[PDB]
Amino acid sequence: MQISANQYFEGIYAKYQNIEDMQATINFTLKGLKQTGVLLYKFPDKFIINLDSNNQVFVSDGEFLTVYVPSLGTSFNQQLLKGSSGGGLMKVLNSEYSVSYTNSPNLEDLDSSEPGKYIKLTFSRKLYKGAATINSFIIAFAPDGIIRRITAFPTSGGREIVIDLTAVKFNVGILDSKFKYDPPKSSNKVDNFLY
Ligand SMILES: CCCCCCCCCCCCCCCCCC(=O)O
Repeated sequence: MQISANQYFEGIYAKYQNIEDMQATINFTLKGLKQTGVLLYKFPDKFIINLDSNNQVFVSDGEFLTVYVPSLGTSFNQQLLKGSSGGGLMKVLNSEYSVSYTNSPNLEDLDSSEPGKYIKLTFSRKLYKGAATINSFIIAFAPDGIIRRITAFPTSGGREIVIDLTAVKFNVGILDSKFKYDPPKSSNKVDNFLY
């Protein structure tokens, strides 16, 4: 009912404040390649991605993104979003970016401003909170606040990172001991090998 982008995002933010975890089929593009697997997100700020097409594993504690390369016996980590104060996707969007409707307040196609089923929000970095390696996101929401696509625009001007989430399910269960989300002691720090 004439809802502004900020009001719409308040509802999204509040929804995700009351969810314990998320499982999703994930497709994402990095370094010119499509990766495909399963995302498990432990709110507010932890996740693991197990890939289908190779044995690599991506883990984030909200500060570092670690990539395990088991065929080599080691792992590599970079900052998830250098410049950010972290705290998970929603906190970052809510505190370090200003939100607007990408095209309109109306329901649109994922790809165009034609009619479709999605609300699309643009998050533009507040540079008075510091520069970051990602200066904007465009996020498409399906009608129950479910994320369908996150497009991340590197500040470098490199290729956009397109993240497609499907088969989204909430509160599947992830025992707190199951997973270690920070880089292991043996991990190798690398500057920005992904974005
Ligand atoms: C809820 C969906 C998030 C999953 C994104 C992982 C995709 C792998 C490539 C990463 C590039 C994008 C960085 C996004 C930063 C998000 C901040 C956070 O989740 O704490």
